[PDB]
Formats: sequence, C-alpha cells, structure tokens
Amino acid sequence: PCIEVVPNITYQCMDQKLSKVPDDIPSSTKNIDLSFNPLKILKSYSFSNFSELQWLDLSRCEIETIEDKAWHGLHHLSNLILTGNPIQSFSPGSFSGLTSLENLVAVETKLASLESFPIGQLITLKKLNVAHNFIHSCKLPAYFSNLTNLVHVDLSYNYIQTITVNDLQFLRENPQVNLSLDMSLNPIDFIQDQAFQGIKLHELTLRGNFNSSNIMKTCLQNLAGLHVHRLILGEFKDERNLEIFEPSIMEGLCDVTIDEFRLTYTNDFSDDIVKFHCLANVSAMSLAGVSIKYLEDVPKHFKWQSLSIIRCQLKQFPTLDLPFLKSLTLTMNKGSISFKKVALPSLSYLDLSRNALSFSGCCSYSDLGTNSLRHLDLSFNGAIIMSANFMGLEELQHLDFQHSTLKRVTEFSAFLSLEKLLYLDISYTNTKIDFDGIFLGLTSLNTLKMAGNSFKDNTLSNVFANTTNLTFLDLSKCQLEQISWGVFDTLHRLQLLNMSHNNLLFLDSSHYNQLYSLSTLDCSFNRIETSKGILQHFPKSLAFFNLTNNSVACICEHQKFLQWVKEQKQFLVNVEQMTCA
Amino acid sequence: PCIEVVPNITYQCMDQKLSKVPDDIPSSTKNIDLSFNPLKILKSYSFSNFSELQWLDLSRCEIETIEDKAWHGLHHLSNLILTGNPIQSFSPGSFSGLTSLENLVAVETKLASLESFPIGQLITLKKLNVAHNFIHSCKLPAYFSNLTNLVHVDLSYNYIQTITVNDLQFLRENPQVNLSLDMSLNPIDFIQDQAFQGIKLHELTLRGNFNSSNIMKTCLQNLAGLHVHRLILGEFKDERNLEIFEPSIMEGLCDVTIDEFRLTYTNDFSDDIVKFHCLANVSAMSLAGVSIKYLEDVPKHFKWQSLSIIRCQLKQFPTLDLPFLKSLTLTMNKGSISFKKVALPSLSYLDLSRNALSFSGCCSYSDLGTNSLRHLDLSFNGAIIMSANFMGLEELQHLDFQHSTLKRVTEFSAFLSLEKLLYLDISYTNTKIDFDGIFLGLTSLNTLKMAGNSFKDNTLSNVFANTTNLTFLDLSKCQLEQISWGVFDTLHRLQLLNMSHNNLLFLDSSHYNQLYSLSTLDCSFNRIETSKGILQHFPKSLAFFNLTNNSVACICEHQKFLQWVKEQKQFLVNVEQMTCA
Amino acid sequence: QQWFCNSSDAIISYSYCDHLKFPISISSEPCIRLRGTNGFVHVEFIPRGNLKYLYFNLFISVNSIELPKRKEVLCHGHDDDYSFCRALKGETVNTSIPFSFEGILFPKGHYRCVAEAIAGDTEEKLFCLNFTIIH
Amino acid sequence: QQWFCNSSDAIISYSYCDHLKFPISISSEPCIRLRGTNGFVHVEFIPRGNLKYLYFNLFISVNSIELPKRKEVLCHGHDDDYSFCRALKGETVNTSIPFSFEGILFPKGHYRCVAEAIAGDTEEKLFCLNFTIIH
Ligand SMILES: *[C@@H]1O[C@H](CO)[C@@H](O[C@@H]2O[C@H](CO)[C@@H](O)[C@H](O)[C@H]2NC(C)=O)[C@H](O)[C@H]1NC(C)=O
Ligand SMILES: *[C@@H]1O[C@H](CO)[C@@H](O[C@@H]2O[C@H](CO)[C@@H](O)[C@H](O)[C@H]2NC(C)=O)[C@H](O)[C@H]1NC(C)=O
Ligand SMILES: *[C@@H]1O[C@H](CO)[C@@H](O)[C@H](O)[C@H]1NC(C)=O
Ligand SMILES: *[C@@H]1O[C@H](CO)[C@@H](O)[C@H](O)[C@H]1NC(C)=O
Repeated sequence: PCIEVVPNITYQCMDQKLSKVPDDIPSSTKNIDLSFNPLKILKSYSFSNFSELQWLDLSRCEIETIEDKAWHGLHHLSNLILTGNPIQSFSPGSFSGLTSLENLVAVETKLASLESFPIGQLITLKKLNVAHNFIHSCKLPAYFSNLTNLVHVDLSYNYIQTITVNDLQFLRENPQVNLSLDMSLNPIDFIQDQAFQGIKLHELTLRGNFNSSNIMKTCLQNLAGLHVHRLILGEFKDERNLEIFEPSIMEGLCDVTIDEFRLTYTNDFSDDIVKFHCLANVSAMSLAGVSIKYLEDVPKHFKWQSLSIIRCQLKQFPTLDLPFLKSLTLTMNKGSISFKKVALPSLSYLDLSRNALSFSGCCSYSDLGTNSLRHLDLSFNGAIIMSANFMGLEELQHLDFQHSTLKRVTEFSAFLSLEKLLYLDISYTNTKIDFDGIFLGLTSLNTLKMAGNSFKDNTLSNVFANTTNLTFLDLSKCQLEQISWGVFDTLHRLQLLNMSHNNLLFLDSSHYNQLYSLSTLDCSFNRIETSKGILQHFPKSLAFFNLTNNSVACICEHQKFLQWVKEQKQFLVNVEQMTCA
Repeated sequence: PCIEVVPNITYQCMDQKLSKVPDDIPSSTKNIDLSFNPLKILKSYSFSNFSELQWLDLSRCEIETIEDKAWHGLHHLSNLILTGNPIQSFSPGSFSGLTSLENLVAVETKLASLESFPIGQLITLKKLNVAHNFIHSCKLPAYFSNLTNLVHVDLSYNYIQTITVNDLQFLRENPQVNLSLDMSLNPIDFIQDQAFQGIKLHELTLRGNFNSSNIMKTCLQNLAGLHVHRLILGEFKDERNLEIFEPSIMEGLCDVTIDEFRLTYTNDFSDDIVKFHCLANVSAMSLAGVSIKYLEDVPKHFKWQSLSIIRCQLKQFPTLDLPFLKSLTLTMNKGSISFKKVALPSLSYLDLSRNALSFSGCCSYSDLGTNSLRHLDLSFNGAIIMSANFMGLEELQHLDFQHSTLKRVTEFSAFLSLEKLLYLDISYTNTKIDFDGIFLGLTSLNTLKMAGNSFKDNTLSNVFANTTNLTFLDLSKCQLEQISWGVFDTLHRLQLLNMSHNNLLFLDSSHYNQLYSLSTLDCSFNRIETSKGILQHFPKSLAFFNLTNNSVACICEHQKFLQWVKEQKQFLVNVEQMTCA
Repeated sequence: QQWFCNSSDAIISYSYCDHLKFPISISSEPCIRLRGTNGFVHVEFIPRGNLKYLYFNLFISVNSIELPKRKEVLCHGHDDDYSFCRALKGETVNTSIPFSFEGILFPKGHYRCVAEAIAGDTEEKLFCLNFTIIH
Repeated sequence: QQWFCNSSDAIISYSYCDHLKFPISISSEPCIRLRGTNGFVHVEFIPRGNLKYLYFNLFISVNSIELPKRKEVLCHGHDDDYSFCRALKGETVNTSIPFSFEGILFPKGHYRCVAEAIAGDTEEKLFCLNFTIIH
C-alpha cells in the first residue's frame, strides 16, 4: 500500500492505516516515510530487514512505547524523526543499534528531562531537536561529554524558566565545544548572576521568551560574560508581545561579546534601538521583518562590516557612511524607495534587489563612495535610469538588473568601464537593442543573460564583437526574426546558446561556424522550417541541439537537413519525439 | 521659378535670388513667402494683381525703401511680416491700402519712433511687433485711440530705460482698452513715481530688464497702482543676470493687483520666494525653469486656484494643503521625485507627467484629498504600483499612464470605480493582459489607447465585453498573433480600430461583422496572407481599410478574397501600391 | 461545507478541495467585512509537512472570470514573523494570526477561491481549501 | 572647414552638411574637454525660421558604429530659458549660451555627429552641421 518514488531506494507509506512496518518492501531501501499510521508501539527487531536505511520518518504514529532493540539492525541510519508520538518515557536501551545517527528529532514526545533521555551513547549525533516537550530545566547533562560531534540543540517551546551557573557547567568545563542553542518560546524569567561567565556559544536564539520589558532587561543583564558568534533576538506576531521596547532593554549586551546580531519582528520598534551604543562593535548587523522606518543615525565609530535589512519598512533609502561596511543588503522592502547617495569606502558587496527601487543616475563612484565594489544586484526593481557608465566602479564583477526597467541603456556604452565584469543579467528589462556598441568594454564577460528584450527590426545585430570570453549567452524571448552575418564569429569560447521562444523562420549554418566550443544550442519554440548553409559548419563540439516545438515542413525540397539526423542522433535532444507540421 | 507647396494658394520663394515680385508666376495665390530674396527696393503697385492675398512674408528682403502706395490692392491681407529690412523711416501713407490688417510685424527695421510710425489709419489692427528696433521711449501715442482693436504691442529688445506717468497717459484716460505689453530686454532703470496709477493691463512681460537687484527693487515699487491680469517676470540664461535674488526685491508687488503670476528662469533662487506674502491673493501661480528645490511651507490662506511647476528642480514632491487649489501641474522635473500624499479638496485637474515619478500604492482618495478630480495625467513616469482601484475618484474622465511602468494592473480590476471615465491611455506601460476583467467598470469609456503591450499567448482575449461605449480602440504593436472569437461583438459604436504592427497571419470577417459603426480599420504591418469568412459582412460603414505592408498570398485558393480586393478597392487605402508576396 | 460566517457585506464559506482532503480547522474572528477588517485567523491542525517555507497558491474567480494564479508567501525560511513557521510535520499547531486591511472596491456577486498550501522545500501540497464568497 | 579647437582629451571641428549649407558661425570657449567642461557656446547667425520651437536631431557615430537619433530640445514654446527662442525668421541672433557637464566615459576614437536644427512648428530644417570629434 506504499507509494514507490525511487525504485529499491525510496518508499512513501504515509497515511495508510498500517499497524506494522510492511514486509514486502525491498531490502536495499534508503528512505522510508511511515508517518501518520497508527503503529502504537515499536516491537523489538521491527526494522531488522532494512540494513541500509538512512532516513526514517515516524511522525504522528501514535507511539506510546519503544521496546528495547526496536532499531537493532539500523547501523546506517543518520536521521530519525519521531515528532508527535506520546512516548512519555524512554527506557535505557531505546536508542541502541543506532550507531551512525546524526539527526534525532523528538519534537512533542511529552519528554520531561534531558538527564533521563538515554542518548549518551549516540556519539555520532550532530543535531538534537527536543522542542515542544515538557522540559523545565536548562541543565546540559554530563553525558554530553560522550557527545563530541554535537553542534545544535533545539530547546524551543518548553517550560524553561531559569538559567543557573550549574546549568551551563558542562560548557564552562569544555571551552572547545562548538554548540548552538535555540531557547526560543521558553518562559525565561531569571538568569542567575554570572551564569554566562566562561561560556562560549556559536549561535544562541532567543525569540519570543519575554512578556515584560523589565524581565528582558534583567535577563540580558545576566548574559554578562557570554561570547556568541550569532545572537538572534526578537518576537512573533502570533504570540505574547512586548508592550514597549526601549533601547535601554538592550543594556546588558554591553558585557556580552557578539560577532553577529540579528533582530527579528518586534511589536514596538523604535529606529534608535539599532543605533544603540552596546551594538557598536558587532561585525554583522541584521534586521528582518522589522518596522524600521528610517536609518539615519549611525555613528562613524561603529565597526559594522555587514548590514542586512530584509522585509523591513524603510520609507527612505538609509543615509550611511560607515568606514568599515564591506557588505550591504537591503531587500524585499515595503513600498517603493528611491536610491540615495551613500558613502561607503570599504563597500565590496551590494544587494538592493526586490524593493521596487527607483534609481535616477545609475551608476558611478559618487553614488556609493567605494572603488572596490565587486557585486551589484539591482534586480526586481523599478525604473533605473542609466546616466553613467560605472566610472570608478571598475572592479565590478557581478551585475544583475533582471526584471527591472532599464532606461537610456542604448543611448551610449553603459558598461564601458567594466573591463573586469564576469556576469551580466539584463533579462526582462524592456530594453530594445538598437546600438551595436551596447556591450563595448565587456572584454572579460563570461555570462550574458538578456532574455525577454528586443532588437531594432527584430534582427540580431553585431553586438558581440568585443565579448570574446563569453561562455554563456541567453537570447530567448527576444522576438527575433533574423540573424545578421558575422554575429557569433568572435565567440570562440562559447559553450551555451539559448535562442528559444523566438520567431526564427529558419536556421543558417554559417552563423555557428567559429563557435568551436559550443556544447548546447537551443532553438526550440521558434517557427523553424529548415536549416540552410552547408551542414558541415555546425560545431564538432555540439552535444545538445534543441529543435523541439518548431514548425518543420516535411517534404523532399529540404531533404539535405532531414539527413543530418542519422549520424547526428545522440547530439539532437528528444530525437525520436519530434513531429512534422 | 518658385517652389510651389500648394496649387494656386501658397508659394515658397526662399533664397531664390529674385530682385522683383515674380510676374511670370501665377496671380492666384492667398499666401506667399518671399523671404531672403535681394529685392533692395519695394516698388509701388507691386501687388496690384494679387488681391486674393491674406498672408505675405518679406523677412530679410534687403528692403531700404517702401515706395508710396506699394500696398495697392491688398485689402484682404491680414499678415504682413517685415523682419530685418533696413527701412528705418516710413513716409506717410506707407500702409495705405491695407484696410483689413490684423497682424503687423516690423522687427529689426531700424524703427526709431512710434510717434511718426504711420499706422494711425489701420483700425483693424490687433498685434503690433516692433522688437529689435531703436525705440528709446516707451511713449504710447494718441493715434492708439483710433486703433480700437489693438490688444498686443511688443516692444522687446529696444532701448527703453524709463517709464513716466505721461508715457502711460493713453491707458489712464482709456480704461476700456484691453492691451498687453511685452517690455522684455529693455535696460529699464527708472520708473516714475505713480506711473502705474490708474492703469489696467492684460499681460505685462518684464523679462531680463534689470542689471542690479536695487534697480529691480525700486522699479517694482513704482509699479504701484497697476492692475495686471498676468505678470511675467524673470531672466534668460544667455543674458545679464542678477547676482542675488531676495524675496525683498518683490515688495513693490503687494501694491499691484495681480490675478496671475509667472516666474521664469532666475540665476539665483530662494525657495521661500513662493511663500512670499505679496503673492497670497494670486489666482494662478507659475514657475518655469526655476531652481526651486523644495516647496513645503505654504500658508493656508493663500488663494491659489492653479499652480504650475514646469521644468524646475524639485528634490521632493511638494507637500501641499492649499484648500482652493483646483489645478496642479508639475511636469518635466529634473530629478526623479516619488509621489507623496497631498491634501487638496478643491482639486479637479492633476498633471504629473514627465517627472520619472515613482508612485507606490496608486491610487485612491487618501493620496490626494479630493473627490472632484476629473483629469489625471501620470504619463512618461517611472514605476507606478497599482494597489487601489480609485475609491473616491469616480469623477475621473481622463486618465493617462502612457509610457510609464504600471504594475499589478492585471492583478485585479484596477479601474473598477471609474464609471465616468471617457479617455484611457495605457500605451507602452509594459502590461501583459492576463485577466479578462482588467477593464471591468469602464462603461463610459470612449477612447482606449493601449499600444505597445502584449497579451497572454499572444491572443486577443474577451477584455472588451462591457466597454460598450468605445469609439476609438488602439491595439497596435501588441505582438498579437490570434483573436479569440466574439471579442468585438459588443462594440456597436466603435469607429476606429487600429491593429497595425502585429503578427496576424490572416483576417476573419466575423470578428468585425457587428462593428456597425466602423469607419477606419487599420491592419497594416501585420503578416496578413488573406481574409476568411463572409467578405460582404465587413462593416458597410467602412471607409478606410488599411492593409498595406502585409504579405498577401496570390494563390488560386484565395480567389474570393482576391476578387473582393478589386470590388472593395474604393475603401482599401493605397490598393494600387499593394504587391503579392 | 466545513464552515461559514456571515458579515455585513459578505457570506464566506469553505469546503475541502475535491482531490486533497488533509484536515484543518480554520476560522476568523470576526467574520471578514470585505470593506475592512481587524481581527484574528484561528488555525488548529497537524501539518502533513514542514512549515518552514509555507506559501499559498490562490486560484480566484469572479462571476466565472478567473484571475491569474496568485502566490502568497507566509514563511520565507529565515527569521520569519510567525511562530508556526517552525512547526514540523506531525506537530500540533494551534495559533491565532492577526490580520488587518482597509478594503479595495470589489465586484459584484460570486467568488470562488481555491487555496493550496504548499511546503516550498519539497513542493508537496499540504492542504487545499475550496472557498466561496458572496459579496 | 569652419572651426577647429583642441583640448587635453579632444579635438573638435565642423563643416556644413553636404546638402544643406545655411550660414551659422558657432564656437565654444573653451574647447571641449569631454571629461568635463564649463564655458559658453558663442553663436552668431540669421535663422531661416522662427526659433519658438527649436530642437536638434543628433546623428552620432563612434568609429562607424551609429547611435539611435538623439532628439534634444532647446525651446519648448513657453517661458523658455533662452533669449534666442524669441527670435523670428530673418532676425539677427548674437548670443553666448553657458554650458556645464561632468563627463561620462567615452570610447576613444572617431566620432561623427550631424546636428540638424529644426523649427518644431513647421518641421523645416533651419541648418545642419557635420561634426568631427577625435577623443
Ligand atoms: C533556453 O531558454 C529558455 C527560456 O525561455 C529555457 O526554457 C525553460 O526550460 C525549462 C526546462 O529546463 C522549463 O521548465 C521552462 O518552462 C522554461 N522556462 C521559462 C522561463 O520559460 C531553456 O531552459 C533554455 N535552455 C537551456 C539549455 O537553458
Ligand atoms: C495605427 O497605429 C500606428 C502606430 O502604431 C500609426 O502608425 C503611424 O503612422 C504614420 C502614418 O500616418 C507613420 O508616419 C508613423 O511612423 C506611424 N507611427 C509609428 C510607427 O509609431 C497609425 O497611423 C495608426 N493608424 C491610424 C488610423 O491612426
Ligand atoms: C559514555 O557513553 C557510554 C556508552 O555506553 C556510557 O557507558 C557512559 O556512561 C557515557 N558517559 C557518560 C558521562 O554518561
Ligand atoms: C561550530 O559549529 C557551527 C555549526 O553550527 C559551524 O558552522 C561553525 O563553523 C563551527 N565553528 C568551528 C570553529 O568549528
């Protein structure tokens, strides 16, 4: 009664009415989903036959009891998922046989303590997920000494109310442990003084823990001494929220050393709480889903190297002049905003996509105040009016304008200064190519994606004469009807050419001679009747030629081309599926 | 011989080395342009035979002498142009014969005085242009009382330096006169105290007059008493300009009563000049080519009924709360401002074209604060995000988005509230019609311009079923390849249908059989091979049926059609230039 | 029909999609007034897949005129706003989600909306509700 | 043929258009640095039409690669910035027009630019100039 998804490998036994592991299933199977079946109990030696099983999903199988040696033969299992089974008590010997387990998920299994959770011999464990249980204590049990590969523990949505000095003793006694800890959705109301002295965490997540501003202040105070690589803080819209959020609640974080700081949704945000002095030395600042309206505060002494602003609500483009910022992200912002000049000397990475962004006077040094920009993403935005061809930004190596409206790009050589550019995407920008010099200066270009545009008179013109280093070129959906003579002659290094979904009446073989390195040519969804111009000239490197969904006139008047299918059979794609029209 | 643009009405005689009035060339014309010929001396009775003449142009004709009675039989003539002839002095009876003259242009004729200028007899005169001459006095002569239809005198670019009370006595004793005065480019440095007491003017143009701001200041003070309907002030970029332009130079203005005020280019400009209190009772405020950067501190008691900002330099969309403002134009702005909410309860006319404006959340009552809006022009702008379907703006009759980047317009029925809309232009907005309900609510609409867009599957869908009042429909350049059945059946009043520059392979009679009112059908620049259906079922009212630039297929299976071409050739346009493909 | 409420301007009901019937009790307090509503969406179920990348395909029809498929993302997979985004397959979800909106002009009469909930990581359909709105 | 000037980065010169030769003496001070110049364009002539609606069609080629027609307006017809806009057919024009620009990056080489002057009200060609730029 199971679904076979990958033969002898993967099998879907979800939502039948199985009371037992079905026994007709192949011995070699690597993946089995058996969730949502009433199994009630795991009998000893149940999975003996599946010696190569790697992933086992038993979520919501109503299991109250695991018997000793249930998993006996499963030496290769790396993932065990037990979510939603009311196994209140786990016997010693519950997990024996799992010699390679790496990921244990025991979410909502009415588990009360980690001390009695018999996982001390799961030496290979990397991830432990015990969210949505009844755990009252934050105590990291001594058997974690056996657990030398463990990197993440999820303690989310439990009943933890206090963190004490003894709670984190294991971590204190073992500074070498690289551990991360999700403590979200626990009603924490007290942290003992000095609890976090001598402790190191990779990632600590504290989302939705606090009901009172006073409690959050005084808890973050006793975080004193902690070294975290990444502290994640904030709340949820569908939960108990803070009444007021003042920058002063953050006091306490001054005695914690933080590499990366992430603020998530906050009910009562104020713009100045990311301007807070105890965040000065953080090297990465992140806002996600935050009601920030303006960012025009930031003192110059602030040591931020990256700022990331995701699904926020800026009404204006933020005025910034941080000497150290190497990386700026502002994406999925509300409404529209119009670009404003910034001053970022260290800036090498800039992602400004998906904001309905307006940009009048793109783009030069005076816009950004850097000489080291290597990456610029301006995709999924509004009108971007080209006014400047990247003077001062010649280190640029990745440029993306996809789906934005480019304006005035054909009025001059807009990319002239970009002698180092490797990747350029101007797909779906409503550009009508009518200037042969549009790609002048792009002598290092490898990838050119220009799908969804058009050309004067719908003829592909001599715009590729200087783009020698091109290995990838996409001209689909460009409404093309014709191809000029020597248009590809220079592209000695070209590996892929997508010319699909155009209006080409026929091909011409002389266009593709000189394309010595062409592996893939894609001419599907055209109106191609036949090819002309001597068929020997098609590249010897041509492995995948797509002529599907075309309008071939099947007769005898173009019988030369119809003969090229035989020896060139493994080279055309979907050969035996093509039909005349 | 002279270049004849119109058979027996109009003749071009430019640079034709003529030294006399062409005798051997037809004596039948109404308009003749004789400019740039070396005539030298204009003989008398030269225009005896020409008596059907209305318009005559003698610009730079080297004329030194106008002989007595030279305009013999010219009594239908209304326009005489004498620009650049060095005639200097006109002897009495110079214009005797011209008994119906409306317009006299004597620019650069070395005219020294108006007093001795023999135009006293010409009662019919409307417009007098004496710019670029040697007039030193602003004196208005008594014979003006004979000239009882005189409405505009141009004294630009002369040597007038003073205006006295006595200069303007004519107007003082003749309040009933409606006169307008362009006094630009005069080095005016003194105006007599009380010169402008008891004088009315329609329009007064004072551009580029003053060299010092002090002379400007004192001159404006002596405008006291003036009643002007329209006052135009400012400078030119290519002339002498004032160093500093304080609003305090403008203090003489509160002692003049101004209906309409126009400011043009100024070298210096202070934003708070528009706030200036002496302009509070103006009904129309205009600024053109002005260096205004912000407009936000405008008092609520200001009486402005229209406000026009043309070719200025706004860095922010003005914040406006004017309660009596009916008409607002902001156009051709330098930058790329984004729309900002405004409160104008009297507003019925709004033109925001050509600013590269971004508009998130277009459009409803709360953006504008009016329920009276009848005209909205948002053409030639940037991205406009549709977010509201015009709640509160259902008095709209004219709406223009042409060439702007509309968004989300196919996501719902973006126009649903617009039951009184007559005119809609969404041409070149990059709209892909995906939704049959896109025009729902548009039951009054006459004109639908939607050129340069596209449709899903290049098929013309049933988007017109309830746009029943359409008389004008433009679907050109829409990449159309097919037309769903029944699409036009509802359009009984349609008069013009343009579907040129698409990709139709053929026409079908039945698409048009219910277009009982169609006079013009344009299908030029498609790929039409023939038409199918009952050919006699094309609308009988059809007069101009454009089928040029297609690819008709002269084969024996399109005979009914080919026959039909010959019978219906009266209505096919340029049938005789049509060639087979 | 699984549920309905009447509002001052709409009567809203839903049933399960024909060919996908994984259970969910969903309800709103108060009943949605299309011209504008403040309130909560009450949701109580056990998802048949992870919610980390939950989005919706909405197929909407107005008097038999259909809109282009509309895609609503609710969980992006990173620092998400709603607690349920972290809910795993088989986990009990019981949450009430605030919502607020002012109200566009809607036609007219009869609305059909099928809402497909989809786990973005696997592209597996999670549940499917057939909505009917009379406005 | 008519005028010649040199700058650090450009040499600039012009003649009348082959089949249109109406007289205009035009000059810039200083010569144009393409990277950035401030100065005046001196223009003396007798135009053959009303300047009320004056604009230029500009036909540019870079090393024989040609740009789309560039339409540039100088007189719009309402409160124009410049003194010359008001000049009539036959009237003498003698003025100094200021200009400034910050300078884009231009391919080095041989630019051709025919500059046609149009009286926008009648569509008549007033004058046409054939520019040569070496950068
Ligand atoms: C040629 O370009 C076209 C884009 O028009 C690609 O077409 C897509 O093909 C994928 C399968 O790989 C389909 O799922 C999509 O329907 C097509 N995408 C779109 C956006 O239409 C095609 O993949 C290109 N050829 C190559 C080798 O990349
Ligand atoms: C139909 O639409 C087209 C524009 O898409 C109009 O075409 C113009 O026609 C004139 C001739 O009168 C040409 O000189 C222009 O070049 C065309 N404009 C373009 C291509 O943008 C056509 O005039 C319209 N037909 C009617 C009857 O109005
Ligand atoms: C180490 O794991 C082993 C495996 O059986 C167990 O005997 C021992 O008690 C574990 N260490 C701790 C501290 O629990
Ligand atoms: C610690 O573990 C995390 C995984 O959570 C890993 O990304 C990080 O690099 C580790 N740090 C070290 C020094 O191994």
